[PDB]
Amino acid sequence: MKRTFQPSVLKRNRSHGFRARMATKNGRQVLARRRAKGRARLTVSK
Amino acid sequence: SRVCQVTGKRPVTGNNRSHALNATKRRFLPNLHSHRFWVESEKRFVTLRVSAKGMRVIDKKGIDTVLAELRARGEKY
Amino acid sequence: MIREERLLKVLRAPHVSEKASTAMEKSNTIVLKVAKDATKAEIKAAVQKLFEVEVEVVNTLVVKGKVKRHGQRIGRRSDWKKAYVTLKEGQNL
Amino acid sequence: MKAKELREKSVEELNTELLNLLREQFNLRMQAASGQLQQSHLLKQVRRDVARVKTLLNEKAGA
Amino acid sequence: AAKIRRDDEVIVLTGKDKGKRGKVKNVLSSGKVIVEGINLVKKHQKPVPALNQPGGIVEKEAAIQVSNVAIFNAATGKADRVGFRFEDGKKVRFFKSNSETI
RNA sequence: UACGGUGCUGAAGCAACAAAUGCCCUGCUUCCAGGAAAAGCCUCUAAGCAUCAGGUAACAUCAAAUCGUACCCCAAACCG
RNA sequence: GCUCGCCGGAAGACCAAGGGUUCCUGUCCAACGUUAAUCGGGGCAGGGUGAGUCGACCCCUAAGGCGAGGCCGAAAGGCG
RNA sequence: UAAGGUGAUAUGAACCGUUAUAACCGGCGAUUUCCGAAUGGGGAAACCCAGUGUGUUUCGACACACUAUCAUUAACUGAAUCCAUAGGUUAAUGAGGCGAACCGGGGGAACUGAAACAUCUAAGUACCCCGAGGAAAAGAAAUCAACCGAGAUUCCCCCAGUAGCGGCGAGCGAACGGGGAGCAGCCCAGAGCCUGAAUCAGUGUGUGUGUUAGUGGAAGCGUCUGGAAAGGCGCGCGAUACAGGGUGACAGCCCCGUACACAAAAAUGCACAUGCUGUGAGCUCGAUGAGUAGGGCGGGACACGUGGUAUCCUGUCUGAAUAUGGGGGGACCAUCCUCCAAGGCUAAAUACUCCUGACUGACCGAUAGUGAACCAGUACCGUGAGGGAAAGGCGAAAAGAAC
Repeated sequence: MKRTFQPSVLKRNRSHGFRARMATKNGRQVLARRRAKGRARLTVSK
Repeated sequence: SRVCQVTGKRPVTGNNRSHALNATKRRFLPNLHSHRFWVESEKRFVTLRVSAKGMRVIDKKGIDTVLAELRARGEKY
Repeated sequence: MIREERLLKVLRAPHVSEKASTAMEKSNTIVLKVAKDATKAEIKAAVQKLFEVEVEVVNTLVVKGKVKRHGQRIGRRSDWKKAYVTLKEGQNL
Repeated sequence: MKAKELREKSVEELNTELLNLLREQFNLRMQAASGQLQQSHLLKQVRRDVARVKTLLNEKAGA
Repeated sequence: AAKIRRDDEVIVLTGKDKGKRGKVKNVLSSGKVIVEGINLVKKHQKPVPALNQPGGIVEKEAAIQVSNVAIFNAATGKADRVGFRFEDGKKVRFFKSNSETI
């Protein structure tokens, strides 16, 4: 039936997208914890 | 935050303690009213953010170091 | 005069391909491999400053390297950029 | 210096990035994609010679 | 520095047939040496379908760990030392015994 | 060609009738819930200028990048 | 191949967001795939989608978001 | 610094060296794409698009250069607006983002305890917000102390579980002073005499010795088991060197090493002299920290919780004196002692590890030890914050198995 995931990049890249996460108080902190975890990517949008 | 520019007056630590005897916080602040005045080194009248007694500090304390300290912090007048 | 050439490094392969030897009935235009360093704004007027060629029309195409390499890991075969340039007869390059 | 001061001057070496690129590099361009360039040092011997001048244009020849 | 350098005869204490010695060909930045006449392994290799292969035994000189190899003394059929000390400067081999720096 | 097609060339190519989901139609009538904005676009004028630039009409003529383009597609190429 | 049964406002054909070479050809046997595999959408080697006009961008705007100067908040941050 | 090398998967291919461009190591620089502070102007992570100049030809256009805002300050300009101010256009200096700890200030719980709860406990503890430096912060007595005296501060141990506070419950809890480490103190509201005098900071040099780019370093042979020994047999030898690893079943003498020694354009720790530069000792007179010291109301931090209650602070009203004065000393008063607040700075004895090097563990040795001893925060799961593995070990050795 209907899934809760419905794919669209316009919406997913303004949702969990890097550019406003890199421009907001707590979004900047996700990036700092991910540099500390040592992830290959900081983004989740590609 | 609402602060006095000539005295550096800041928010304070303080409690209710009456009805009840409790250490409950209430947020205590200086009440701002401002003053529009003259300093002879500026070619203009100046409006500066001041609170209670802060205008009476300008009356008889030397302020040229504070007028420079505001500018050393980049604060505007 | 006709732009500065202090940076000029046009072309990367004389190239060999089957669309030039199994469907090429007219010498009009020849296919090349040029990489992500070329554009139809440039390869129409700049190639003549390095090579002795004559060109009247061009095309360019991105050409992705499909998907996957030998593993190791998935990796890439890499995109290689396709170009089509005027020839009209014989060999030019 | 002795013979390195004879007939070569800074204002001629100022154009070396053109004369290397339109000669020494051009004679090697796409020849590995033609099967004519197999000797892996022929490019390596014409690298660095421009970078040497582009450095000496701001770095001095002594202590 | 490798005491056996690169073209010396090494007595090879290893193997069964002690009456034989080898000669150096190359040295690695690892604890390894390539020596001609080290173990005489013939080795056939598993064949390949395509392209011309030389085929048969390769008879190639193999690797040994640098600890197992010392120079042949050319006097009594024993191992010897080379030395690297020279009180005027940089290293030289002198059989740990010569009046000259050779 | 003893054959995968070949690839030059060509006849008839008209009329009624029924209807849009299409066109005249960002038409008309009618209803009352009166149903985005701005730029490109068209004009008026300031500045700018006649060394021209710009405009109208006609003839010539250059490039027009950037990324896209395959395929699945109401699906074993989207999600379960 | 031939004959049979079914859909046919779909079980046909095209498409935007969706994914992105899964297309076309040869080849594979090992892993996979509701049995078995000679088959592949899974593997390997080859072949390929060219633009001023069609898509997106270049230019415009709604709801809204961000924002020098100006303001609020210990502050981060928020308005505008 | 050397006679051999040109990264790894990794083969394959091709060359580069002996003496200066083989390879490469240390220092000081040059160059330093797009996104990211990210900043010419815009953006939905690496894309999109200008402004202002210079130069030049055949001038349907390239090459090269400069450019967020904010703040400080100046220049030029300039609205209402006269003087002026913003606004406009530049320049010089400065913040901005980041790995780690130490560390300064702010906002600040609930859990838990009182064997229920409400002041109190817990606790200025976590989490959060901003942020600086080699350390941060501390700092040169309107201070303690009790009539004897001490004479900035920090750290360590005592002081202490002592005093003091407590729905006097449950509980809380200093400071003075002592021991040790350690030992720089000064300036302005002024300026004459004095003159670079005291005391430190920055930098150069030399001496002594470590560190840094480096690597030379004594002695073992035969024979036996066995695939092969360093074991076993026989006998020696070096030892200011028998640490440990590696090397074919027990190595000081096979190899690396060890002890030991050499190693410097230039930089540096530590000791010690000194060339240069900066600060600038000393004398005397004069002045001296006011809308504040307090007081009132309502509170805070001090161990102290409206008490007999002090100190220090202050939202807010009020407000006094200058040595013939004022503060503090557990209410308050008198006495007496002891200081000079409402102005400004500062040395290191202390703390710590992003990062460079070294030494130690009856440390673990793979259901152990860090999410991982292997292209592991990878594969992979989730819309997302977030979460996230599995396989160590052939043998002396590829000797990797032709025919």
